[PDB]
Amino acid sequence: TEDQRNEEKAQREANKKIEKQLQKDKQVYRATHRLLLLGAGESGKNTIVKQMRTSGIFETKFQVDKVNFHMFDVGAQRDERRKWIQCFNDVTAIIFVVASSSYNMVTNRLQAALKLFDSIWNNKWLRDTSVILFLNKQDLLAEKVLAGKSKIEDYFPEFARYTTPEDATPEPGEDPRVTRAKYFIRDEFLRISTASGDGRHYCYPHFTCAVDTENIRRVFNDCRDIIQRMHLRQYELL
Amino acid sequence: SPFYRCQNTTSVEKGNSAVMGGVLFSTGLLGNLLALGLLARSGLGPSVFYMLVCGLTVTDLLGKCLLSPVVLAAYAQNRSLRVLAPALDNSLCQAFAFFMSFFGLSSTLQLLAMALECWLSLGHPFFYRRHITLRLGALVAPVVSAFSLAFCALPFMGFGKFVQYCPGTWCFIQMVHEEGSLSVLGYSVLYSSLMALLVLATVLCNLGAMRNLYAMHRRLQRHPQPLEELDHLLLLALMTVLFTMCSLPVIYRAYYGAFKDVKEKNRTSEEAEDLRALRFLSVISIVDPWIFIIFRSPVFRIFFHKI
Amino acid sequence: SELDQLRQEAEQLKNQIRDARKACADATLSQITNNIDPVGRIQMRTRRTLRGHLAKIYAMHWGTDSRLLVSASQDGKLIIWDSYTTNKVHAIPLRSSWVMTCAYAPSGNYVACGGLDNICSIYNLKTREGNVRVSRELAGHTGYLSCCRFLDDNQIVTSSGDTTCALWDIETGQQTTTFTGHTGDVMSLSLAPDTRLFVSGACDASAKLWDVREGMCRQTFTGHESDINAICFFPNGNAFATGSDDATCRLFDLRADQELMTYSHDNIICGITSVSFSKSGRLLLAGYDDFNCNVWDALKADRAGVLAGHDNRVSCLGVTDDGMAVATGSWDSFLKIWN
Amino acid sequence: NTASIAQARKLVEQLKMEANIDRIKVSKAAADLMAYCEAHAKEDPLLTPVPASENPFRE
Amino acid sequence: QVQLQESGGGLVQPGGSLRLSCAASGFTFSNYKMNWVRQAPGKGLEWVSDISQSGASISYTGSVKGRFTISRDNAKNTLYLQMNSLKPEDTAVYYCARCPAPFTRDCFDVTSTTYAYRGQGTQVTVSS
Ligand SMILES: CC(C)CCC[C@@H](C)[C@H]1CC[C@H]2[C@@H]3CC=C4C[C@@H](OC(=O)CCC(=O)O)CC[C@]4(C)[C@H]3CC[C@]12C
Ligand SMILES: CCCCC[C@H](O)/C=C/[C@H]1C(=O)C[C@H](O)[C@@H]1C/C=C\CCCC(=O)O
Ligand SMILES: *[C@@H]1O[C@H](CO)[C@@H](O)[C@H](O)[C@H]1NC(C)=O
Repeated sequence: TEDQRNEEKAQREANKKIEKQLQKDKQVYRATHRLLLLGAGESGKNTIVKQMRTSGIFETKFQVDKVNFHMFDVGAQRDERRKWIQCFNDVTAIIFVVASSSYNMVTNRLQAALKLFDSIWNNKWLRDTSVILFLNKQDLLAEKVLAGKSKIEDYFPEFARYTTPEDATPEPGEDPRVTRAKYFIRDEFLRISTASGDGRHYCYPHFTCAVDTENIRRVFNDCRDIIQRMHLRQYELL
Repeated sequence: SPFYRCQNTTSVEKGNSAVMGGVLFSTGLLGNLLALGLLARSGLGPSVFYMLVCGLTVTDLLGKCLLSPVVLAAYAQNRSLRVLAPALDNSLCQAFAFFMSFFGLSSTLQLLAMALECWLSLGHPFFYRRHITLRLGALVAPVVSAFSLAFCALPFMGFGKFVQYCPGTWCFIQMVHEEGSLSVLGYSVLYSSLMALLVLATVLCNLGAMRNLYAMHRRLQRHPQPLEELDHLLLLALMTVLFTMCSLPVIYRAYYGAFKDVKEKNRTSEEAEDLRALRFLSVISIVDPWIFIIFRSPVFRIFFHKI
Repeated sequence: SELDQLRQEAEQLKNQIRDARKACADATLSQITNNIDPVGRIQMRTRRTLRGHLAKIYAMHWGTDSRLLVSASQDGKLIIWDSYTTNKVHAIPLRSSWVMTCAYAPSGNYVACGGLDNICSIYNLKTREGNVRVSRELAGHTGYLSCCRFLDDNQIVTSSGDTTCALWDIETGQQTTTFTGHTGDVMSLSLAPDTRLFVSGACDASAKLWDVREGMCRQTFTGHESDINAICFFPNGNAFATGSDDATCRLFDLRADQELMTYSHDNIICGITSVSFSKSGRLLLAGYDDFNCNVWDALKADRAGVLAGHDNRVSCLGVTDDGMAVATGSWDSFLKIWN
Repeated sequence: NTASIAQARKLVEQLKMEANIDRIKVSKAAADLMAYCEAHAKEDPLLTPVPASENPFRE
Repeated sequence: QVQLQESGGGLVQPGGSLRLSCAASGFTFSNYKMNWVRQAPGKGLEWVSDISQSGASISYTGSVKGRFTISRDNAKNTLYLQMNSLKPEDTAVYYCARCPAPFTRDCFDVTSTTYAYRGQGTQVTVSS
């Protein structure tokens, strides 16, 4: 049994060396926040990625205030998302990019994004995952609404009786027609989020554009707020 | 005229009753026992906050069940702590004073760690994520208990003294010396300066945590049921006021005794002030289970139904 | 109407298959096994708990020696355990952190894994230097890797989310055979004991029987109502069981070409993530979304026991070759050995 | 449109291959499954719990 | 075997009315949420309407709200869509789609191409 003692001791030493390495990887895992990049194909996916800069997944790494973030873009997968969307249930946030100008398109790209957001919000494995909502294409939306071409109320009949919210912050030098176009689309996503939230996960909408160059700061601030409310749930002991 | 006239006395002074010392024990025992029943039901059948609260309730329950029966036995038998146990004689008064100062200091250190934890988890969430572990919160109570046991044992090595207070039913650190000895007054000031810094840092960390809890609520304003940010802030404001109000009287007694001359003090008045100060310090253990455990239970929450 | 003519013949052939199945359904499995003794109460206790994974576990596979197992977690780690001593033998960091499947070679020399990167990576555990490196990575799938199983040291069969299974040559890295016919993401596969056929369950509520040598589909089974998440052969190779999202496990017969028995309960409304048989085949173990694992009487459709020890969703199951113990993996980053 | 025509021909050709197979009775098929479980009942430790000194996971 | 069969489509004048039916078999019709989807001759698949397991939760897309009416019959496993005052842009192939899982609030891949739980569809033509 002398050789059996050496085999157990050698197996114990090899286990100790692995557990030393696993402690270092635990600190790297804790100090890094993973994000999922999602949305329709016609939105500015590369616009969000380039603000920092065959394969089945793409990774983007950036650091804000000495905090490391991983953003993952789904490269080569079929449009049936009901099976592989469950792998992103423990991410810090899901970044949902919506082409806000495509309320009417050759069809309803906005309703497809609303239905996709509804399934993500109400999925049983994604009920604890917060969503950061980026409503892109502000310049395209402003050009469409002001010129009078097409319409929003043909695809959204509630737009006729909709008014500007009291807690609104319009940007300077813009008529009160493009502003109502942005807030109505934002309120369409907010009606889904406020129906079945229950205090588990939250939605953070933002009016991003192609020339903002500050979306990494807004993602950092929202991710800071997500972690704060996760820490607050530990003070309800019973 | 000696300042501590119940120092060598053998019986309780006439005109005192155990009603005040029995109400504090009964309300503190039923509060902590109910909390440990609720705390063991959910945890058996966690988090860093859970480990800190478990260690605080055990300290609060152990302090009540170790010091209060010794006081109540004195009133019933009409014998002071010097002559309460003839087998132990003076050693019972010294051990009573050592544990009275230990439980005061160990609770304050544990209440500061819970203030730092709430401030760090809400004020610096990214720093809290990569540095504070469940392992750290599990060993906060043993480390602060080892320091408090070693710090409060300084008069045993020759730095400070323990004396029996009127009416002979309790003992504590001697805070007044007639000749102004540096050995006696040095430790009494050092114990209370450390307690003042722990109280000051606990208030500042609670205020820093309450500042984030209000900022969290205001961002949500722009847009049974679980507790919101405001009723967490209401429980922190209640704890901050009561912890400050119940800790200042014992800090004032040491600074008053050390620096003001003994020739300008009326002994009859000072006997009641020393006793009142340590009655106040015992209210922290009574209200600790309600602030941290009982008021956060859905069993209790269905009565008031919140707002 | 040329497309309609092809649809009419497809509908006519489906009625012929249905009538031939009904002609052979002279009795039922529940009628024949009515007079046998009940299995009784099955009570298993947790013997080992394996800790060390930082995130949720998706897959595990037992070794053929019934001692070592490999587990895949979404923290980007492959860990090979010694289940008798709870010791970690290897810890393989992965290039992609989204691994969804893992396999252990029957020779014990290689370990495969794959996930959202659409690549099955082979790892050599018997290198002369002593370190585990990527021996070979296989590319060609256009969807995520959902399952993979070694045939030997040179062949491996992989399923993928592109509605396609494939057979690989590990030495050259090329696809020897491609298995097509499914219309949904193929979620699981199981190899027959003789390793000449394999079954696959996809997200079209269908299971198909494949020929490895000929590369053709032989039989199709359509008993379920929702996506099939797991599949496993009977020990004698003449039957298999499937788990689905309709809170129902079913048993299918290869020679009878129809479903034999349905395992369901009124209070179970959660899907099945993994199924496995015992050594005899009398017990059918299924992992569920309500954090539990149920033991079924495969011949009587009576629930025999419950394995309730996980705080999150049970994602994978496995019974050892000698039938000594069953291992459960869950989303709480824990592995338990039940017995 | 021509893509769906070629797909529909594959489905019909696959159905003709599956329809021309020999199926045994369910009564005989079910009798084989219960005969296998009976012949291998004593070799299943999950059915019959083995005692100590031969269970590797008992300490 | 899960099967959905649609009927009721055909040529109709502008402003006309059509009633569509969807006979379901192979699954418990009352445990699932049902959808209507359409595909324009040049565009992709577009979601139209949905109804819950027991009804009383009905949502239409913006272009058909107030004109289309979805109905359910759990006793006979039939899904209905009442079309009223049809327009020439309603010309599409209308499919009866079922949500992938029972007792669920979400329906992910209903409008995705090559969806297994969708019927063959019926042609609706609105022209004069
Ligand atoms: C009865 C008298 C004579 C005992 C002697 C005094 C000390 C030796 C005792 C009294 C107070 C006890 C402490 C009271 C509370 C705790 C917290 C306790 O931790 C928990 O229960 C929560 C879980 C965790 O944080 O680990 C660890 C033991 C400890 C330090 C105890 C250690 C032993 C102490 C210091
Ligand atoms: C002071 C150290 C921290 C608190 C420790 C512990 O919880 C408190 C115990 C006190 C009670 O609750 C009942 C009893 O009064 C006991 C002793 C406290 C103060 C002296 C009163 C003696 C008297 O009545 O003549
Ligand atoms: C108590 O006795 C000590 C000596 O044992 C003496 O120094 C002290 O003054 C006495 N106190 C009183 C109040 O008599």
